[PDB]
Amino acid sequence: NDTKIASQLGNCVEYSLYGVSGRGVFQNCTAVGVRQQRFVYDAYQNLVG
Amino acid sequence: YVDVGPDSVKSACIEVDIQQTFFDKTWPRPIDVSKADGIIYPQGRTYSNITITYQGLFPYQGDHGDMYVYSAGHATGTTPQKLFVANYSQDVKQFANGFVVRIGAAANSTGTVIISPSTSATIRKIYPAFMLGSSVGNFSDGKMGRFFNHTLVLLPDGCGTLLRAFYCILEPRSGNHCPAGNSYTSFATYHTPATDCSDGNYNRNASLNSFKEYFNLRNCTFMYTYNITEDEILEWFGITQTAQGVHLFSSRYVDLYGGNMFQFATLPVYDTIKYYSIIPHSIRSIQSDRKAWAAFYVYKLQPLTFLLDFSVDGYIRRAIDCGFNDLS
Repeated sequence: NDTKIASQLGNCVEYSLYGVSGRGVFQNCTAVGVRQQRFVYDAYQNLVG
Repeated sequence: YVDVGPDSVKSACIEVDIQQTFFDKTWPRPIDVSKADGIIYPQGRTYSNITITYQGLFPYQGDHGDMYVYSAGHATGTTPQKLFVANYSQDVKQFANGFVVRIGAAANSTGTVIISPSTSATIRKIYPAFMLGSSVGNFSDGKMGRFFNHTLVLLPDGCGTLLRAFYCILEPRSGNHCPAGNSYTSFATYHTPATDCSDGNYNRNASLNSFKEYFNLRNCTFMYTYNITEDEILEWFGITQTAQGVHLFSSRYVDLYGGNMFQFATLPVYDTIKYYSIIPHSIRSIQSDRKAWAAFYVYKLQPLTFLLDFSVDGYIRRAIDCGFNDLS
């Protein structure tokens, strides 16, 4: 009985991922390692993907 | 309490002869930090091929480590004889905010038997056993390292494909060559390849039962088990402790070739560990069928900082210990 919000692709809708949160656009890009660490980050700790 | 299974029937044990002078060998192994040796991967995050600074527990870069070698017990003819082992049971260590180890480092090469080194047998990977706890003291015969209350046990069982962890207590036995007996020398455990590790039925309790022959497990509160498969390629392993409890790390689960450690498992026990030791073990195989075992190494963690050169696949490929020298 819901809208199935597990993903959008995409614009800029706030998100929560296992208690990590922020707002942003998601897009279906390619993979980078390490796989299954879930959260990819840059040197400034911005989530990358 | 945990169903460890029945108490072994005999209070008796196989005699343990200390042959420690046979085990003095010189094979130091300094950490090659530019290969990211001994690097524990950061928790819960990953990175691109960007280089970043980092702070965390690590082995000292110049440390060549502590080396230990497991060996076969005495045997003659076609049958087993009294055990021949190193005096490693007496090697009590203060816990030092965790440690890391190398397993199989000498694999796919040859060496010597060590205990009967003239045979010059080829060497192969063997999995180590350990014990951890909050206190130590004298054995009733004055031997070093008796433990108090409950201790962690990490024991491979049978072949290297089975691993078990425990968090219960141990009780001494009054049989010949056992801890409450006065014929006791030192604690050891053993495996017997003649019946243990059958090819169609590996003996899942083999090492555990030989452990039971020296100590009666009592009041056990935890047990865990894991599945492993054989691989002569080198593996890394280690243990750390935090206010969330003890954690287990290995390179095997994720990075078989690069060797970066990952947290494969965690443990419920947060009781502070103040002491650590390696459990001695021996092989009960026939003397003509005896095989040499690969060298095993241990290193201790410190609150060091490093450059980390992540790969685009996020494996750490190179690192710099800042304090090693002025160039670093």
